[PDB]
Amino acid sequence: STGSATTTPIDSLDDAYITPVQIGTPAQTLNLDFDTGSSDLWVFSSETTASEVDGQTIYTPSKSTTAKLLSGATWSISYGDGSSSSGDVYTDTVSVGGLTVTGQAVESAKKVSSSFTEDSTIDGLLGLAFSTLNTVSPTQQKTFFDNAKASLDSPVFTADLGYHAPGTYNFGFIDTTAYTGSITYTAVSTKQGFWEWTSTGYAVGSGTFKSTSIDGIADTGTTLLYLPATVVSAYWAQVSGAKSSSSVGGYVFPCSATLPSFTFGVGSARIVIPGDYIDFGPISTGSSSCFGGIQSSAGIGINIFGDVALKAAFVVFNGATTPTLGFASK
Ligand SMILES: NCc1ccc(C(F)(F)F)cc1
Repeated sequence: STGSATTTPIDSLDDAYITPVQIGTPAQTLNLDFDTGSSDLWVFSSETTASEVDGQTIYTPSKSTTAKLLSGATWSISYGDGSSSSGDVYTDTVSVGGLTVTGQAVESAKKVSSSFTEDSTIDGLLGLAFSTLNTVSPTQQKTFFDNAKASLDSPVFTADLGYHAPGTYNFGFIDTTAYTGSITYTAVSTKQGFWEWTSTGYAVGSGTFKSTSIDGIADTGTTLLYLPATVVSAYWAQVSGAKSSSSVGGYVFPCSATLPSFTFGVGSARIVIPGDYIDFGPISTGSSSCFGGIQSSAGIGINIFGDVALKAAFVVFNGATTPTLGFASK
């Protein structure tokens, strides 16, 4: 079997992407943030503290004839940006783009942090990292991908994120019309539960490519590109007037500047991020200082190839017994 679903940026900056997901019987459609950096499927629900809900579509388990309460199970997650949520757990039928899994753990939020409340366009997250990171206690639960794997034509999913435009998540097949040239595959380490891989280096603009190993994760749930301080300094040094601002919390640049492209290595292949992708617009309404899409990972502790990088490529998440990541230009 296969599935295919359109994913859409939530705003004009591509801060995040939402994908419609059908939950329950009859279907309740929620728009979820597909996150290859976490492993919980959680949703706003009828159980969420009413004051913490501000426009989200809620899942109502009592209206689903296939919903079952998972007795005594709870969940609690904290994300790298300080966001968090927690609640209880149902199992229910979940379908993405025609691909249906029965008995999927659907984590119902009782409490959400304010950053989720204020994001009225995101109804929940669908985690696509490895199941070892799932937070359900006392019995850990499997991701949607893990539950679907045996039914898929091929144990893969692909991310084709658009720049200021819709894109596609496909499950179970590789659309050979969606990319150019060939797919370069690279090894994945699952030791921390992430889609973790090693980039072979980088270049700024038309500068010389620097061969150097950058260990990082492929994370559709993170907006920006977080790289070592040395690399980020080399990039922003080429932007007249750019500087690191403590009050803003990262590199900012004069909005009138043209940004250079950023190249990262996948084995011997090169993926080029156009400079326009790195512009995240004015830091506040009306400001002539703009926020940069490449930032230092020094405070984060891990390098993150977020949407800025992934949307420049066609990305294959190969969940074979030895997992790999594939990148192609598009
Ligand atoms: N990386 C997971 C994640 C995704 C979205 C959000 C936000 F922005 F919706 F709060 C927080 C954390």
